[PDB]
Amino acid sequence: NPIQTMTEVRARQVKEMNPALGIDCLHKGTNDMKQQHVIETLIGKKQQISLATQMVRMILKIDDIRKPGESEE
Amino acid sequence: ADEERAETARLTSFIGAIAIGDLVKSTLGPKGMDKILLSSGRDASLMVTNDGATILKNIGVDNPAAKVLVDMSRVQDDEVGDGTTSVTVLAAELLREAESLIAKKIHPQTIIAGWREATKAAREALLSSAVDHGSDEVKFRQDLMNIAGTTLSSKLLTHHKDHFTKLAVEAVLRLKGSGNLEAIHIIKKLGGSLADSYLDEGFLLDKKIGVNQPKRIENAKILIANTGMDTDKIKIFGSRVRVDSTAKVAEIEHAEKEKMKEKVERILKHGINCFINRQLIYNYPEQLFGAAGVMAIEHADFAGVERLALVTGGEIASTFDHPELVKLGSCKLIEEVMIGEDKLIHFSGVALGEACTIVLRGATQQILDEAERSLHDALCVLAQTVKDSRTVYGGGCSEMLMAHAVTQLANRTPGKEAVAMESYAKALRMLPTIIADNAGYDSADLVAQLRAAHSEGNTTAGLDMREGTIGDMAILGITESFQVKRQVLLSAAEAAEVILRVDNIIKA
Amino acid sequence: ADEERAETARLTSFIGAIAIGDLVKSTLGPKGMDKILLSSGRDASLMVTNDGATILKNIGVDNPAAKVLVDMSRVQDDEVGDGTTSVTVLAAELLREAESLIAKKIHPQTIIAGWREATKAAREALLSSAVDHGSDEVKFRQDLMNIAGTTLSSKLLTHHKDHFTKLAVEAVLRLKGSGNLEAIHIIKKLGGSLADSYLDEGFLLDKKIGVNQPKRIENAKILIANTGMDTDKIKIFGSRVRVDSTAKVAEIEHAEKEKMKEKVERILKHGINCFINRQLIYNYPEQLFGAAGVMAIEHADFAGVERLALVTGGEIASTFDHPELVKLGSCKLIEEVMIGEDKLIHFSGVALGEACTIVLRGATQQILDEAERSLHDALCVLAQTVKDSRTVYGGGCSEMLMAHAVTQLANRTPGKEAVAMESYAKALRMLPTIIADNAGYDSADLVAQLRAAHSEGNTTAGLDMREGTIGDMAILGITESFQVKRQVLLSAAEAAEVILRVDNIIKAA
Amino acid sequence: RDKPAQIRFSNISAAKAVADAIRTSLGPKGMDKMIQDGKGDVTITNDGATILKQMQVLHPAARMLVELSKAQDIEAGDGTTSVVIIAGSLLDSCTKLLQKGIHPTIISESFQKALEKGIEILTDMSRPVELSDRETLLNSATTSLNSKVVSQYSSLLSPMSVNAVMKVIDPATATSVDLRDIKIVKKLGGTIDDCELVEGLVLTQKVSNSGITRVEKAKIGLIQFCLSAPKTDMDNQIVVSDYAQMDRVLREERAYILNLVKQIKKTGCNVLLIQKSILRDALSDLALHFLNKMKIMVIKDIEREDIEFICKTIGTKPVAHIDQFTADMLGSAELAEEVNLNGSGKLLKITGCASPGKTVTIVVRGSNKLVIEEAERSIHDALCVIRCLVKKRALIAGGGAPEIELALRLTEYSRTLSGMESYCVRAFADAMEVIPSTLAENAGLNPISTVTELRNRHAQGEKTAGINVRKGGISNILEELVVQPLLVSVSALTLATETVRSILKIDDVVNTR
Repeated sequence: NPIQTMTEVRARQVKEMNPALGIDCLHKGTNDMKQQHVIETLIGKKQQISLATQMVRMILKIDDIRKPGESEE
Repeated sequence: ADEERAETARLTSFIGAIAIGDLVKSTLGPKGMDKILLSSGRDASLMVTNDGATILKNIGVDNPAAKVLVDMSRVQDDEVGDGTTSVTVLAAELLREAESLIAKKIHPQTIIAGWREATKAAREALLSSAVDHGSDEVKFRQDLMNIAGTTLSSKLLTHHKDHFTKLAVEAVLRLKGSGNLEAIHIIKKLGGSLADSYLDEGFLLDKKIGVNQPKRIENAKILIANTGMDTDKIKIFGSRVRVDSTAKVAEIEHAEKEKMKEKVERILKHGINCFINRQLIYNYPEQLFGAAGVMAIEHADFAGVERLALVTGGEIASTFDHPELVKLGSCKLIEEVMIGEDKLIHFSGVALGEACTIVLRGATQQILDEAERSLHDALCVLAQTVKDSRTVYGGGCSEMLMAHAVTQLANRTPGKEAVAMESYAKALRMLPTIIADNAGYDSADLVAQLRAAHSEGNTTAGLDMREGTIGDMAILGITESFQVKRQVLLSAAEAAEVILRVDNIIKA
Repeated sequence: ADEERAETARLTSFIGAIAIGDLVKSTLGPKGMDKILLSSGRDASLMVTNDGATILKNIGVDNPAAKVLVDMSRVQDDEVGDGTTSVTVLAAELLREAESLIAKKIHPQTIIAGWREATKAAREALLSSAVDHGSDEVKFRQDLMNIAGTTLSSKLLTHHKDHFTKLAVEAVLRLKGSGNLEAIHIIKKLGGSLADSYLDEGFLLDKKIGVNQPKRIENAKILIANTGMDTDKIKIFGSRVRVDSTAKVAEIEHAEKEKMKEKVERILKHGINCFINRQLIYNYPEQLFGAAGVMAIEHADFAGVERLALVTGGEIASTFDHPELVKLGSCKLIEEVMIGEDKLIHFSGVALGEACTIVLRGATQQILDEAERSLHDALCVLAQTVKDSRTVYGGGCSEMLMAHAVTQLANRTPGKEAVAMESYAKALRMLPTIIADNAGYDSADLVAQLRAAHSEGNTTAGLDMREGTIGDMAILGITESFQVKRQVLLSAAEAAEVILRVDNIIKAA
Repeated sequence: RDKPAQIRFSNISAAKAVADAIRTSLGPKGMDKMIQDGKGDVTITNDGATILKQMQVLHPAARMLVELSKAQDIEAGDGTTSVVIIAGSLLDSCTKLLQKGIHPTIISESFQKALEKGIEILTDMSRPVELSDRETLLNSATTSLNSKVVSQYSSLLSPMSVNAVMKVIDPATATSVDLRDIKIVKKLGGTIDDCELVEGLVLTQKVSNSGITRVEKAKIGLIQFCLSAPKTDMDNQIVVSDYAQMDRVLREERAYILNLVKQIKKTGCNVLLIQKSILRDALSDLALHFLNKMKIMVIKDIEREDIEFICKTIGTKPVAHIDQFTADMLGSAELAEEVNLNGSGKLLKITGCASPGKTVTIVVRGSNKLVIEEAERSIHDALCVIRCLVKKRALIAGGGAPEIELALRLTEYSRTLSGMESYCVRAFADAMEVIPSTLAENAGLNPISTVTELRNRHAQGEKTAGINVRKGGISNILEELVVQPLLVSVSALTLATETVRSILKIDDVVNTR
């Protein structure tokens, strides 16, 4: 379950910080990320945060919602 | 006439019973969902329900299969106790799996015999899992507290539950078997106590005593009679005609006042200072009784009186012309007490033995009625535990165990009913899935693991699904008696089968 | 163009798969009900089959999930042989049971992950249901017989089936200690009777040259070669084409004539009596061979010419790169005989006596072609049953035993994996119910009885769909190999889990 | 099935949509209603509180709103409109969570956990005033008066309320003092100046003629008997068929009654109060005029309220027929006063009554029927505000400003709680911030801009400040005269949490046949 598993990890965020303890990513009964052995680059995850934010900044720019009916051709 | 043909009759039979089924399934088991019944077609109100009795009766049946089941289950609640929710939910769950069978094309008799032989397997496995916990009588008391505790909760009561666990256990235990509306008489009134109930020593009666009739009787000897005047007594010299013109309308009314005085002298002859009549008179007739000195206490209960009669050796029976016809009951004082903030005439002189009177105090009438029905089902389950002091661990733990045993036999034993024995097993496990998602545990995961554990011999651990967790049922106390469950299972299988048998409905 | 979200994708996927599962559930097994093949997009002519494999190729499908089923079916045909239809039905069944789990609240991964653990348990069960048989020559004969007869009926041909089963098992029997098919030639050839069939103990080229050339050689010496005469394999002795004249057309025809003859001489210099050529032999070198004392066979096959080279003990020339410098083959006798209304060339005294040719004799072309394929699927089976000489009890007997194995596991478990175990057992069990309809005997009675046996532990009663009752299996003419079955179980599952996993179906059509 | 999914979505849609309309509360906002009824009558309404109690609905989910207001009045008597609007916030929470895939039973659980934490934080921010101390009570009473219609009759009203509640009071912080003991009577005549607090029990009734006891000494009468006289309840052998014969029967009937009322006076009666329901005609219509002569008070067809108060407070019990003489179970008394005041009004005061240490009565006076109405509402709220302190003390921000304040403190407590329930409560913190927003929104045009802005100004002030909701401006809200009792906002949360939770609980259609 998505709610249940999210709730599990969030508990260990208050109990301890900078965790090697995320959700399962080998489809296991246990939940870690040291024993699920998923590692990303710090820059790699960092680059995601920038990019997502980015998308929002691009759609905001102009106010040209005007279309002649040409807007996806 | 109207003829509803072979497929269609069976379809009406399945949806109708499923819909009524889903109403009582929320309250059933540990705390999950409740019903709040919505009334608009009789009258416009909302009602707070938790008892299956209220939910099922109050909503009509206009689907012909649905009628049969609500009648069988309601009677089971009286006898067995907690037969309203239990019988209806399982009967509904079985029809769902019939629906499957039939589209596939299995004949209705394969289904009927598979379910039935599978009920015999469940019953045999429930006996296996059930073991004594009444081998010392003090240990027996404790066994009864658990069983009682389970019934009471998941029915809305504020603090009346906490008393009732101990209450019901005391009442049943001392009496040994039988009914227990004779070993604890339920007088319901409102008081200044928000949700408290206590054991009265005596019988207490609601109604203020005013006028010249004195509020304190000393040296009561009670003459028991179950009939009396409504407000006017007819007799040999009581019969007259005095009305035939318009002024003669007041003169007969004068005359009726006189007829009240004639009834007073009837008791005066006996010399029995406390006369009980079961019906109420008015304030004006009361002055005559009190004046004479043979006091009338009106609005009396049969249940109260019966409480006094048993200890004193009196008799509850009508006929009076002398007091030698009907044996006397005794109390010392019948003194006006105020309990709550409501003024009561309280009979005190004898205490306990074969009967107590229990006085409940709330502030809403709904709370008293609700409380009685919760309690009622409990007292019935505890009645059966005196006979067979076996107890079997539930919460949904029982229902999976019997189902495991029915799945094992479902493979081996039959020649064509295999599919149907399994369907019977899966329907018992439907009840523990529904409660899982109310709790915040995964239905699928719960039914598929612990079932093997408890069957192998960890009968203690069972389903605690008011938290969505595996807990000990010997220590947490989510255990009900052997008897109550055996009989509701029997009932529910028969009830489904009856309507499953029906392949044409003719309406004339 | 359209992005099909995970649920919507599931339904298209399911319905794709199921539409296909109905056709192949009917075709299934020896009493299975036929299909009508309809040629679509071009005409609307018809043929009747009972082969599940053929349904897919002839009649295609535009459902994305159903295309996975087609790819899967291809793999059975070659590698295993039989089981092309047997797989396709189980895979559709696995998905059917999947439907109720996606609906409930249960995610696709839950169903996948628990069927992987279940496949491992089912395999362990396939080993248990697999009893060794055909270790000794007597038993070994009995062992090939059962599997081979199964295959033909299920892929169509059930009339003349028994005669072909005797020749096919004998063919594999000669090899001994290897699963060759690289010596067992399969020749399907017009002429003969549908009843008669022949196994020559040697090698047989069905190509002939008339009675106008030598064909009687005693103590034969074989050259295997690929020699052009008009194709013009290298070792040219002709000319380049050039145009300089208006009579130059005449010059080319002559130049080819010296070419044909100079190559005849180089062949001749080997010292041989039998010359085999994959390529054409022109009218001019043909006559020059008949005079030299050398046998001429033209239009030899790419399979047979090569395969011939191994058995007899020759070696191929490989595009005529060896004009005198390649080692010979040898046979005791070369006889021309008439088998049917045909003239055959019979190599006998072949060096490796492993080699045999199975010659199929048709008298209806429709039968002769379908027969070649069905018998090839059967020989694929036969040769894997050399590597491991064991059978499982077929008929629905194994399917129930895998189902049951997985049912006992299912019971133990209460986790996320446990869910799918209930689904998986049901899926395996749902195959004999199909076999039960094919029998024409009601499913519920038989399958329930069968179920009962295997719980207690028995693989010595199966479903006889050839008696319509629950019967003994004691390695009868209705068991299946271990070889076919392991692969069929593995692929059905593997296909279904790929269909589950694809729910982000983007169709751009 | 499909019956549980669709019912929850519509019922929640249907209350919430009405709650959106209804949320125009505090100050002048929305546009008036002149209402053409479903029965064809013209009705005009103003004030949020008065509407909600009156509201006539038949949608089961919307009925919850009607009754929510009534419970609030009985415990607090403050915040009657407030409790509904914040309940509509909780409904707003319930949809967003269904889409997320959080089950309905879970959303019920979270309401309890939202309640438990929230009320504790309300008690934290609150400054704990004493419930027996007059000065702080006097400030608080001004707050409620000045927020209602009065602004000049406020002067008179603040001190009478501190005195009234003082009579009933019990020292504790436990639940005591009620409007089952605070008796509220109207009287035509007097003015808002002349309103009178009698520490005993005074009953509202109508007394025949003017010319009756206004002096000390009384035996308070609670009777349940009809007279015996000719053509009443005693025998007559004179049967009428004439106007003349009619005249005789009535003359001898009234005559015997003139004797009877002397035995009533012998008792000490200067007050007699007749039962509600007859036993023939009760004391006859002739008896009442004769009683008036003895100097003894009347009321036949007595209201329900009087019968409850007399018996409880003074211990007054029914008495035997007069020919048989009165039983003397009547309570003690010493005043029979017919209150006339500026030429109008008929009233009974009972002074020197026995008491259980409770029961005050305030008499509400006004020279015109509307002018009585103006005293009446304003006093009701001023009595009730001081009342709320005895039941449970302290002062927090008023106007519903601590529900906005509570939102900031409460988000933090959800995150660190880190349950299933955390998400439900966090989402409710954001919903309590919509209440000044939604209020304004409906009135006009241009909604969006102002709506976001009011939440910024309140939030940024922190845990001790925000925008006021009775003056505007970012200033300290915890004590500044924009206060209400602890009881009002805790009670409001509590009532809301129960009623809303119930919508989530049902499954499948239900309709009694």
